[PDB]
Amino acid sequence: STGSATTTPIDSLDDAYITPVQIGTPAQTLNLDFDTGSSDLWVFSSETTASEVDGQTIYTPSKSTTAKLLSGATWSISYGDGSSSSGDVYTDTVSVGGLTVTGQAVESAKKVSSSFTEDSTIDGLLGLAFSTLNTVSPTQQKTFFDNAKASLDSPVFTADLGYHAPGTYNFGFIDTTAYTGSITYTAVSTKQGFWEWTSTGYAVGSGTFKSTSIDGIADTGTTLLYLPATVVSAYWAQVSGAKSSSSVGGYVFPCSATLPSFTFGVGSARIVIPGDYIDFGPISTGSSSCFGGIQSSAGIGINIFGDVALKAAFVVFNGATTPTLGFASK
Ligand SMILES: Cc1c(C=O)c(-c2nnc3c4c(C[n+]5cc6c(C)n(C)c(C)c6c(Cl)n5)n(C)c(C)c4cnn23)c(C)n1C
Repeated sequence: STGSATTTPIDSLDDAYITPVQIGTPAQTLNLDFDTGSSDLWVFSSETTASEVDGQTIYTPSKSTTAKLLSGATWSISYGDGSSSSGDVYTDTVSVGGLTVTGQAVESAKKVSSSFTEDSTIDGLLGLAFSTLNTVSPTQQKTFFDNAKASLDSPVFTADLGYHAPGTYNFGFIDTTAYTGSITYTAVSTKQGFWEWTSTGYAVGSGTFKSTSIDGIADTGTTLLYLPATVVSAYWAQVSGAKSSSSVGGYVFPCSATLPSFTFGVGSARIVIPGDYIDFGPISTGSSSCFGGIQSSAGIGINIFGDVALKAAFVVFNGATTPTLGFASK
């Protein structure tokens, strides 16, 4: 089997991407944030504290003839931005782009933190990291991909995120029309539950490539690119007026700037992020100071190849017995 679904930016800055997912019988379609940095499929629901729902579409398990309460199971998660959610668990039929999993754990939120409430466009998350990170207790549950894998034509999914435009998540096949050149595959460590890999270096603009190992995670849930402070300083030093602002929370730059590109290495291959992918717009409405899309990972404890990086590539998440990642230009 295969599946193919379009993923759409939630706003004009590509702050996140939503992908429609069918849950239950008859189907209830919710728009989920596909997140290769976590492993829970959770949704706003008829159980979510009413004051914490503000415009999201909810899953109502009592209206699904295939929903079954997973007795005694609870979940609770907290994300890298400090947001969180928790609740109980059903199993139900879940379909993505024509690919169906029966008996998928659907984690129903009873509580969500303010950033979830305040974002009406995201109805939940669909985790695509390794199932070892799943938070369901006392019996850990499998991701949608893990459940689907054995049925897929090939045990892979691909992320093809757009810059200020829709893109595609495919399951079970590699669309050879979706990229240029070849796909370069690179080793993955699953020891922390992530799609963790080692980039071979970077360049800023038309500058020379610096060969240096950068260990980090391919994380579709993360908006920005988080790299070591040395690398990030070298990038922003090429932008007149750019500075790190403690009050704002990162590097900012004059909105009048023309940003240089940023290149990262995948083996001997190179992925070029155009400068405009690095512009996240005014820090507050009407400001002439703009927020940068490349930020320091100092304090995070891990480097994160988030959407800024991934949207410059066609990315293969290869879930073979030994997982690997593939990157192609496009
Ligand atoms: C260690 C880490 C992260 C790891 O991932 C991270 C991060 N970066 N984007 C996101 C996340 C997103 C994506 N996301 C970002 C958004 C931004 C920047 N803005 C203005 C809006 C309105 C957003 C929405 Cl609705 N959604 N979502 C939905 C969740 C649950 C995230 C959790 N963390 N996160 C940050 C800021 N940090 C420090």
